[PDB]
Amino acid sequence: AQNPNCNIMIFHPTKEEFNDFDKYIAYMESQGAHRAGLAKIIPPKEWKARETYDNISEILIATPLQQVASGRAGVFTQYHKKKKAMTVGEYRHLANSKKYQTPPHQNFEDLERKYWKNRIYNSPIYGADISGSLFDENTKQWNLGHLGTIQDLLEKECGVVIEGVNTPYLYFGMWKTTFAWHTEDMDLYSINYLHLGEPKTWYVVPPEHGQRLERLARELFPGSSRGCGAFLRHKVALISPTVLKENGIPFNRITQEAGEFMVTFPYGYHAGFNHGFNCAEAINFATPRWIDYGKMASQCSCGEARVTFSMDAFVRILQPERYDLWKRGQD
Ligand SMILES: O=C(O)CNC(=O)C(=O)O
Ligand SMILES: [Mg+2]
Ligand code: NI
Ligand SMILES: [Zn+2]
Repeated sequence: AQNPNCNIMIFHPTKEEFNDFDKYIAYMESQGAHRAGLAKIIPPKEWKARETYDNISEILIATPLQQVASGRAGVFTQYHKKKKAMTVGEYRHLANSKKYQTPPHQNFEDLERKYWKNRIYNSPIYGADISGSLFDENTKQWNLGHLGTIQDLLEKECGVVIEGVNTPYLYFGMWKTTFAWHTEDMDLYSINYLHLGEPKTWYVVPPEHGQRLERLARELFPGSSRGCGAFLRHKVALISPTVLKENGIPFNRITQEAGEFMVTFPYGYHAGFNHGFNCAEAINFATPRWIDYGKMASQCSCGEARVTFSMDAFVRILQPERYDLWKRGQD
């Protein structure tokens, strides 16, 4: 069995290997990459996402989100308070202000220490979940707006044609902006490209051990667990590496820098934080290997998780017994 310790693997495809996206994912899996839940892909030196970022300041962040924490430093939830619209140029100036900027630090490890010590005492503002793309239309390789759709994959594998669309999302971050512990909708893959700015640190639990994280989360957030049988779908809970180690939960960590891709694999729980002002693009995708994970994915029916239009058909075809209850949650 390849990669039996479930380590995060890093890949350096050549420009020739960068042509065929599906083939390269399958290659990484042949080497055991999926066992970690997360892989890094460094693009060939010849490749670029677009010519420059000199012209992005006029993108609008219609609903910036202030991420307010509750709990203790290593075990907390966050809620999102909506703020007034601002441009990316306005948000970048805010990120660089004395109130929000990255503190002085020695290296990524010192910064990670400071994040876990101090995160709860601040409320950073995240420009998350903005429909759109920064890839040039002429970029032919690993262009996240030109990928094969999940609807087309389901049709190819299973024969059934369904409604729905699959488009990318932009994320503008600042110091301490946080993504809570989660898997993707319907336990899909994700791919994330860091277009510019400061790094993003990731934590990940191997898919074979995801239920150990779920059992810990039920213990640590006991009210939330009584409220919903899949409350990590709410994407509000944080647990630090120190607390995971104290509880014996297998995990790994890695830092993504500008110009690098990360892929998350079906049922790979992940969480993390941004080091300073940055911009990332991400989208969900599927392969043949996903279908069995989609059939078994948990679902929130309490009403909190509220998701996209396109998830209806996935539930309806892959999970017909759950469909009725899940849709009551959505309405
Ligand atoms: O970058 C973020 O805030 C969160 N990203 C992801 O969870 C992802 O790409 O799957
Ligand atoms: Mg602009
Ligand atoms: Ni994710
Ligand atoms: Zn729920």
